[PDB]
Amino acid sequence: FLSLDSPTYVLYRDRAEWADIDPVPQNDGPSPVVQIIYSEKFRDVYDYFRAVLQRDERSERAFKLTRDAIELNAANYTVWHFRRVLLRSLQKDLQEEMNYIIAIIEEQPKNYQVWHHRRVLVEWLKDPSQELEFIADILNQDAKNYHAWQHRQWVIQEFRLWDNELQYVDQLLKEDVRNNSVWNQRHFVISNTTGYSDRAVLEREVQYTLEMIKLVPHNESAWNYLKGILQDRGLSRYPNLLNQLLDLQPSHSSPYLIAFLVDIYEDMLENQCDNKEDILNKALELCEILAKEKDTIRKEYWRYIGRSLQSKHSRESDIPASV
Amino acid sequence: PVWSEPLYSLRPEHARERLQDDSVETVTSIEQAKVEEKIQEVFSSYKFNHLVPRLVLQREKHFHYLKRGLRQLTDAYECLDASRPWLCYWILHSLELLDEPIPQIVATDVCQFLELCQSPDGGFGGGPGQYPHLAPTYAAVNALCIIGTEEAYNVINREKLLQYLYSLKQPDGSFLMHVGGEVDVRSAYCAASVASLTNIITPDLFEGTAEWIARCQNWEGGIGGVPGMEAHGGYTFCGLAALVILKKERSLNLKSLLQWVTSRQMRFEGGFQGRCNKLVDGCYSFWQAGLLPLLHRALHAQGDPALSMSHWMFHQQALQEYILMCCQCPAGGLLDKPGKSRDFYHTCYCLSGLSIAQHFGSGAMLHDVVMGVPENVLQPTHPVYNIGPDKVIQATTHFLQKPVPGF
Ligand SMILES: Cn1cncc1CN(CCN(CC1CCN(C(=O)OC(C)(C)C)CC1)S(=O)(=O)c1ccccc1-c1cccc(CCC(=O)O)c1)c1ccc(C#N)cc1
Ligand SMILES: CC(C)=CCC/C(C)=C/CC/C(C)=C/COP(=O)(O)OP(=O)(O)O
Ligand SMILES: [Zn+2]
Repeated sequence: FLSLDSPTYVLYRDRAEWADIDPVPQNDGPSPVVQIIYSEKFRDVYDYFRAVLQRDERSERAFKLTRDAIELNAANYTVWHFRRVLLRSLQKDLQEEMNYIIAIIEEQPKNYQVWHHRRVLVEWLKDPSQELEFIADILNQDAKNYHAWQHRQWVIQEFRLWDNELQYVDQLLKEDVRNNSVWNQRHFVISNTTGYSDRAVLEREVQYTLEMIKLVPHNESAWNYLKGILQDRGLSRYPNLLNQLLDLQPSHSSPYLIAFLVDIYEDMLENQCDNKEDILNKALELCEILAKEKDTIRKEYWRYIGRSLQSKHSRESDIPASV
Repeated sequence: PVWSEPLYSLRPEHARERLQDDSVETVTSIEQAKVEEKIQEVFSSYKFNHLVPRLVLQREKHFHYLKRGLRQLTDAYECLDASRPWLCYWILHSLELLDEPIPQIVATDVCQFLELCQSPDGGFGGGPGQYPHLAPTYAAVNALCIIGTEEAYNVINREKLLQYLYSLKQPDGSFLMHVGGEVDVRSAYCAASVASLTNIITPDLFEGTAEWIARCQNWEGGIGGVPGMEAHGGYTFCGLAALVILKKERSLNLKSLLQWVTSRQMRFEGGFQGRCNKLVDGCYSFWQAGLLPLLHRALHAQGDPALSMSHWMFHQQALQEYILMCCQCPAGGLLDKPGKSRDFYHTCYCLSGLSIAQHFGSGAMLHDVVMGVPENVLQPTHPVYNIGPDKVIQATTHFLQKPVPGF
């Protein structure tokens, strides 16, 4: 019916079909705080919303009114709750409501309520068949939209729609290899399908990541993913990694490479490697280079790491005070 | 020396911190470059205008903006009509940081307004007649604790609050944000915060909750909104802070978390991003930098011998420079980044972040770093609740006088 932004929109207090209802003014008290000076349109819609909520009027007109209240303030979770009561109580067609939610999400994609509403609808319908394509359209406009990724994970997990997602991830990593949300989705997909314990998968992922690093050596996401997939087993578990990183030093260096080196050394020292002290001093040198020159924004962290390594891995570390 | 620049962001070496995009352009790098260029203009304005930089927190301007907002807001705030207790909290907390007293007339009006927001069955809603929700519940409790009078404390219906919390508790240890609502790590924080402040924590209220939060820590080291999701400063703050309240921080890999948050400070801008490869934003001056005091305490509780005894593990100076130079609106109020408009949310969290960056404290040890004029110094804030530590102690003491509902 009458769209909120229609040139011929009329206030509810001017609508004949609402004449029987007394609007309910907001109860702000005798001397209000944080009082919002609402526009006429806003206050008019919400005075009538208060009236139907108070009466618990479950009517077609109340249902239509919730659409306007939502458009005025899509964060009003009370309105969303009442709208869902009305959907069930009036037995509204839920695919029509899906059409509605897809339109509101397109216009207000960063709001929590709209995505929760869509989830409820999908649950009610037990139909995920529009979801991946819908989300992909939202992500085509904002490839890092957090709610969109969250809804995507929920849909994939709950309905077991794993088959095409790695392919989707690869497409987005091509568009922007710096998109951290996409590296996260890569991990989400692999974690839940093959796992990373499969040696051929892990090997494939590491080769892929190293290749991306070579293309874009200052892209922090690829670096965090390489570390993320290797670190639970322990970086020192992978003896070739160190030498291969050192080989990128010359013409692919970054504070990220240097920092990764320190992480490798730290784990080596943790698992009592050969040449304890040689490794320590290499690590301590890098910590100072990072703190003083290459990553000074993190000087306090790098000095803390240096002190930490010294404190527990120096030759004097286990030596009694009397010695 | 005379050639020496005391401001970190204005040193000649600082220019080497500009983005290196490896000649590979994507939307991410294009967007980051735009921000850096805008910020460089701010940093350079003194030199181009031939003035000596003076970093001044515009207290009087911020106070006027706040004092007015506490009473009345324009329709720019319609989108926050279901979040009015947040507005109370953001403004009162900003005023508290600026050491501006709360008139008793104001205090009582706030009390009465929040009473109107409180549901008959427990918790607070976004406004009078609205259903309760953990987010405005958290804000309302913080706001009343900032006021900290007998009247304020008495507003909170503790029995119903506890009943409300139980009604949201899920079998897997998580909490709904509200009835019929969504689950994410914010709810664990909101519930833990209000439950600990008001002494209503029962033996089983948070059963399974620490373990649920730990499942939200991901491969990055930070914490996502739900298990599987990308790490984000806001959710990471909620997760860690909630675990601190529950005394379960060790449920997390603290070392990968420490590495992740320190990496979120931007080498050029000085401020923090909310997640990897996104843009700096002044509100993360709290959500991200606020993690460092929490990590310090947790690590210290484990007897970590290598901890500094005078600084947090982030660049305190660079963060102050970002906030003071880039995040202040000349007319009063603070903001996300240059080009953005002021609002009460950023006013709260930019100042909260400034306070954190100014004040180090670990047991007996205390050390302040105040960039710019000494009048810049703010009151301290508690890194768990983000209200003054004095207000935290006073509230907990008062509510500990009462029995946990049900006994
Ligand atoms: C662009 N931006 C940069 N910093 C803040 C923002 C926008 N945020 C909302 C911030 N929160 C988190 C995200 C930020 C980015 N997204 C966003 O920009 O969405 C729109 C605002 C365009 C719809 C998504 C939201 S937040 O409101 O979720 C939030 C942040 C910090 C503390 C609390 C909250 C919050 C608290 C209680 C309830 C909600 C309810 C919304 C809901 O859960 O349904 C949100 C905001 C919030 C309040 C004010 C004010 N005053 C100014 C800005
Ligand atoms: C207590 C409480 C309610 C805490 C919540 C704190 C908080 C900041 C949560 C943020 C959640 C979120 C959806 C971020 C994405 O916004 P975005 O992607 O548009 O912004 P970004 O680019 O900086 O991630
Ligand atoms: Zn912000």
